Amino acid sequence: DIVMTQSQKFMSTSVGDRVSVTCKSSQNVGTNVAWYQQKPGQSPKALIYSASYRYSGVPDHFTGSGSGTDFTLTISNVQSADLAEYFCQQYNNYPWTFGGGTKLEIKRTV
Amino acid sequence: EVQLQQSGPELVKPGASVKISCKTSGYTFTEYTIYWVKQSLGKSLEWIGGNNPNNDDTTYKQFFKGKATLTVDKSSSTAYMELRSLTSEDSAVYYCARDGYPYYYALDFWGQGTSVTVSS
Amino acid sequence: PNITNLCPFGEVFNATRFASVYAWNRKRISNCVADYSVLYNSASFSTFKCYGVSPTKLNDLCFTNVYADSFVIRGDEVRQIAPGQTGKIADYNYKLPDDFTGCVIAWNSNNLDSKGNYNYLYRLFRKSNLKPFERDISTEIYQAGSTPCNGVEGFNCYFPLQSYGFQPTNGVGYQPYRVVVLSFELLHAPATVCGPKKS
Repeated sequence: DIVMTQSQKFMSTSVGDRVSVTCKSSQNVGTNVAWYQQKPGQSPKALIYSASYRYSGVPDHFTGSGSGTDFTLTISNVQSADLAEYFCQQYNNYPWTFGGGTKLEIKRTV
Repeated sequence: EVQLQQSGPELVKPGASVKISCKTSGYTFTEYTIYWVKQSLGKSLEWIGGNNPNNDDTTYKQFFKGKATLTVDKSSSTAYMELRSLTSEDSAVYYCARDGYPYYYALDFWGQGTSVTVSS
Repeated sequence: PNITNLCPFGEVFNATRFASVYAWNRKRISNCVADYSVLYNSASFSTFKCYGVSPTKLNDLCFTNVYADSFVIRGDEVRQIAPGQTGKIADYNYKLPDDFTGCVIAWNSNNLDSKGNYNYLYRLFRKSNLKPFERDISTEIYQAGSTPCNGVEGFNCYFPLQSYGFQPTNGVGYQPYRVVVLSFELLHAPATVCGPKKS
């Protein structure tokens, strides 16, 4: 029916390692998604469009995925302004419903 | 040249009716629809609904009954939400967004949001 | 000579049934001799806006392969039919190029559609403006939303064709108007239709 879990709720990357988040959807309804960044306190900022495109207003160094019923997104690296929430989109039927979101945590060591 | 100025935080009472205004200025209002969503303090995002400025159409989600009402006006070039039955958990932030049909689908532009808190 | 070969040019103006505005009717007239002066002489022609040449010079000059475009519009839309102007009908139903040396006639037909008439369709939604002299005939569910449109009509899924409220108890702006536009090319190589000559 309508369910979005992307196989995870939050992920942690310490230093240097590339970050990638999937957007696994329900059964075949279509191929149209988006990814938004949510900084802690202000309005969401769009990250990726249709999982493989570019933004004029963003310094885009991103890697996407193909098509079908599964989606994936890869971001450049873990910079100093990456700690935020990750939201995926699904716009096929009028009752729009998103997932639980993904949280990126910078795993500081001892 | 797209901007959106909303209202400030509000304190509501259970079993009452309150109003929220989304103001749009600096660009034409007729073509693109306006979408309403909510955030309940960092939880999952819910699509409250959407409305069409021209056809005056209104669309909701599967479970929205209780405050299912929209309106828009072109003289003030804004939109009004009416909230009813603020029972126990509607304390959250409302976000008003606009999409683009020629380019930049899926809610390109957002707003600052209005935080409504329920209390006795 | 007698040259009495009057052509159906004088018949299309008295046709009981016309076509829709978006599927505007086109007629090609040639190889005939007819008098153009008898049109504006009658007092039954409400609107006559004729840009290509003065009305009294139609008979003086000779043309070729004359084309007539006929349709029906609303009462308060006659100003939309002009070369290089705005208008919903002028954008999605019928548009005149700026370099148009043509002639336009329009007259009321209120008594011919009294009860009223609910068989008229017109385009309202289109991706862009129409091309000059474009016979754009097609049907599709117009979409105006980010989400794709498929299946049954709904939000951001509309029918681009609508009827006319031509009630028999309406004034100016709701009375049907028959509109005809005459165009022609001047002496491409041969000459077939010219003005009448008296002896």
